[PDB]
Amino acid sequence: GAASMCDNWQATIDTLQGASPVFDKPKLSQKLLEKPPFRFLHDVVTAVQQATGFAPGLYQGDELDGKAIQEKDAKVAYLKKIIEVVSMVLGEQCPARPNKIVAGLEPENTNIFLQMLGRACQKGNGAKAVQKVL
Repeated sequence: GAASMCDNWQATIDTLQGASPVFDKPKLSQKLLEKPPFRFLHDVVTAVQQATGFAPGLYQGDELDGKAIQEKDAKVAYLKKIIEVVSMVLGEQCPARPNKIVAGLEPENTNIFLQMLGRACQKGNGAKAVQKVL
């Protein structure tokens, strides 16, 4: 039912690209949200940052450049940052773990992270959380 995490990519799409979209690009789809590649997740975090100003100053240099992030360790570090900032802004432990994400595992938890990202960027810019995480 409505509590199960099955197909919660539908809630992701409604949270980020519903009636009042957080961002327009990239277009979210069931395909991408069921098996989320790192580059797509980088696109979505970047798109939220660009559309709302969320987490100002969190990233710079190669972290800003999706094609520059190729190493598993770098991917994990990038995700760890935004997950901590979202968690701090909301005061909730995000269930998504960076190593699971990078491996393509628990995609329903990756979707919870994305939904939480959506909720956090509408709560505030997270500027102080960023300075705390850094």
